[PDB]
Amino acid sequence: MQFKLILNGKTLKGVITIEAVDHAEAEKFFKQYANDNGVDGEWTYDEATHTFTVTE
Ligand code: NA
Ligand SMILES: [Zn+2]
Repeated sequence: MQFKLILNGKTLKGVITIEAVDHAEAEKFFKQYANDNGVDGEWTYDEATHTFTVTE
């Protein structure tokens, strides 16, 4: 399945899309991406479009 993260950072904007075998793995990956990049924001998830957003 495809999933998307929209990053609405203070000085970094982004869109990333992944291929993930299940919903848990996509969640886990975007968790780890958050820890790895020091992302501190408010999160949403839209199941209809498989879209996470994070807004710093
Ligand atoms: Na930023
Ligand atoms: Zn789904």
